[PDB]
Amino acid sequence: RTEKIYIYGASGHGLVCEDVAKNMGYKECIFLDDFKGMKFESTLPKYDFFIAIGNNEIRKKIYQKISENGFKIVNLIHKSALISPSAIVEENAGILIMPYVVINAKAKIEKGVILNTSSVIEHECVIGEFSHVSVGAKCAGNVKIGKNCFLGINSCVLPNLSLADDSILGGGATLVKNQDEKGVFVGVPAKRM
Amino acid sequence: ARTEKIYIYGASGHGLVCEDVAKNMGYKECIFLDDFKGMKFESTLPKYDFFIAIGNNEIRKKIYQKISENGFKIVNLIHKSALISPSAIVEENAGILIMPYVVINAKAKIEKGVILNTSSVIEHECVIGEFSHVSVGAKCAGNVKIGKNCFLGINSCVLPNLSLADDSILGGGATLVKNQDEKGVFVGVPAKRM
Amino acid sequence: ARTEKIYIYGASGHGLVCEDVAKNMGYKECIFLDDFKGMKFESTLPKYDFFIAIGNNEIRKKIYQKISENGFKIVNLIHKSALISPSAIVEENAGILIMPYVVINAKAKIEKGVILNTSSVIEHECVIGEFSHVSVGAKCAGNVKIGKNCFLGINSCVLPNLSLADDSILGGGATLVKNQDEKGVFVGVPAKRM
Ligand SMILES: CC(=O)SCCNC(=O)CCNC(=O)[C@@H](O)C(C)(C)COP(=O)(O)OP(=O)(O)OC[C@@H]1O[C@@H](n2cnc3c(N)ncnc32)[C@H](O)[C@@H]1OP(=O)(O)O
Ligand SMILES: CC(=O)SCCNC(=O)CCNC(=O)[C@@H](O)C(C)(C)COP(=O)(O)OP(=O)(O)OC[C@@H]1O[C@@H](n2cnc3c(N)ncnc32)[C@H](O)[C@@H]1OP(=O)(O)O
Ligand SMILES: CC(=O)SCCNC(=O)CCNC(=O)[C@H](O)C(C)(C)COP(=O)(O)OP(=O)(O)OC[C@H]1O[C@@H](n2cnc3c(N)ncnc32)[C@H](O)[C@@H]1OP(=O)(O)O
Repeated sequence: RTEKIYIYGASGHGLVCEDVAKNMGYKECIFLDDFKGMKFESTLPKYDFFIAIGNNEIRKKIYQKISENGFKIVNLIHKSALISPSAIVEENAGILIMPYVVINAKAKIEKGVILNTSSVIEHECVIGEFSHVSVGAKCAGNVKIGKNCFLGINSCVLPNLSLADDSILGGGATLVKNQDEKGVFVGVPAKRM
Repeated sequence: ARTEKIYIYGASGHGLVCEDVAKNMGYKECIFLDDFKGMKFESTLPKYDFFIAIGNNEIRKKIYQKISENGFKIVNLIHKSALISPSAIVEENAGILIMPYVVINAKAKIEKGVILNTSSVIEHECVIGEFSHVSVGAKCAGNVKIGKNCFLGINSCVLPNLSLADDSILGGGATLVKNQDEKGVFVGVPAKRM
Repeated sequence: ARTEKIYIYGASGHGLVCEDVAKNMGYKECIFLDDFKGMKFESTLPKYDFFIAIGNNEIRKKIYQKISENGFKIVNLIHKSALISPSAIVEENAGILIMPYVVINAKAKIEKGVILNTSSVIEHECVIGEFSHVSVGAKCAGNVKIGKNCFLGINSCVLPNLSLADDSILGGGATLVKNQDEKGVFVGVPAKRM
């Protein structure tokens, strides 16, 4: 790791990422935000980089842009996250792992994923690239979450289920059936909106 | 700074868990006070640190007031496993309970007399109003405003940018998806006025 | 005479997570057993500690009985990050699984063969009946009595002072708000008999 880190995103999401970065031992966070702070330039000095954008589509776009412009996009992983030695977390892939997250045996976390505070990824899950597993959201064993999915605060998915790319599981929702097409699912049990 | 002994007002279940937190913090001895079930509070007691171990928000506030008005220091009991952002604000010596594995993120503010129960989460920029109770596993998303004397039940949650009126109850397992500026009892997914 | 090896009965996903707990506790070698050629339980297996990593409550109980009756020790696998009150009672050498970041508060009792899965919470004074399974993130409020062989689904919860009949299922995401002394399957917020 370098001593400094760029945090793209001047917002509460950025601040939380900065806290994780400090936890990992980064000495200084340099914020950039083209809307809300200091504008990025492709001629900035090369330090470790992180994309603290909550929106999955925007995060992917900026990830591609920054990754093209030469920067290494590290993972920010809080020291209190518990990760099985047999779990797979893509290295240097802009993944955020917040405090008290647990990732169990043989689960796979793809690039650009957010695992937010106290979320749980059970054994043998696959969490697709640029997905956001929100605060307290829990995936049971063998759950496959598609690319760019959003699992809302305190939501959950029962074992052996799949959620299609680009889907939203609402805050508090309990998914009890496979979903092979994109949707927005809310309620206990979760149903299409 | 902390005294060797602490008086815990509340000889109950809530009292037992507070005692565990106090021991976690390093207190050597906990002395229970309870006006109905054991040793009585008296204004003449030595000035040891105090805590109000009463779950009921209204009663906790009444007792907090009585104790503080008698010149006793009501400390915070904060489990060592709680993770608190350096930019979060937790009111000092304000009878706040922070249970194990609680997380409080950047710029969140926790006011006097609040309970943050086991494994609750207070996300960035929240304000948790005085004498509120955020129950076990209850989670507030970013920029949530919880009113004074509110009660968020077990495993409940509030979506981002929302406000809950003073003196409201969010039921166990409830998911608040809309602002509520009129107090009430809200239950279900999504949370509806009862 | 160093204790290094453990048999884990159940070569499944549940087996893998049990192995990670055992290795967290400092076991060096995990020997999986299951009903497949070359790895079956046998009466004359060399004696090492056992654990039964079977999620199904009824089968777990049956295998527990068999291994126990062969004079073997069925240990508890308890992750070091679990927080257990000094006044809580967890039955010793009783095949109990306690996963990462579980909290068990003052005076709660955990009976033999129980599973407390990742990030579950057992509040003060609960009684969790033998061979019950409290799933990932499921939370029992204070003084809750869970019957034998119960299953509390992912992110379910039970409100304070409630009792759940032996052999019941609380569905994933369900919030139990009333006593159930007749067994059944209870789903939704609030939980209703299926
Ligand atoms: C910082 C972190 O990472 S943690 C928190 C992160 N964020 C979240 O969890 C937010 C997740 N988003 C949501 O839950 C949802 O509001 C969404 C995406 C399901 C729906 O969004 P929108 O379509 O904008 O819904 P909107 O607020 O306009 O409400 C339409 C409604 O559907 C209902 N509804 C909205 N969200 C939910 C929900 N989570 N559960 C149940 N019902 C819901 C509303 O009650 C309203 O119903 P009505 O027609 O009776 O008025
Ligand atoms: C130690 C800790 O911090 S963790 C645990 C802390 N404590 C809690 O979480 C308890 C929170 N309390 C509750 O959720 C609720 O029972 C309250 C406050 C919303 C309502 O309490 P009461 O008014 O006494 O409700 P009561 O039990 O009489 O039930 C009336 C009911 O509304 C329903 N109901 C009660 N609570 C809920 C709930 N949380 N969600 C959905 N429905 C509910 C009941 O099923 C019954 O409906 P019915 O008319 O169909 O029979
Ligand atoms: C590793 C861990 O320990 S974490 C994961 C642990 N495992 C779990 O949490 C699984 C818990 N199991 C469940 O919740 C269940 O689905 C049960 C036991 C409630 C029901 O199981 P089944 O009877 O097989 O339900 P099935 O999937 O056939 O669905 C029957 C229906 O009830 C509904 N349903 C199923 N589960 C639930 C639930 N948890 N909440 C609300 N409704 C539900 C379905 O939507 C369907 O309704 P429909 O008639 O409109 O189609």
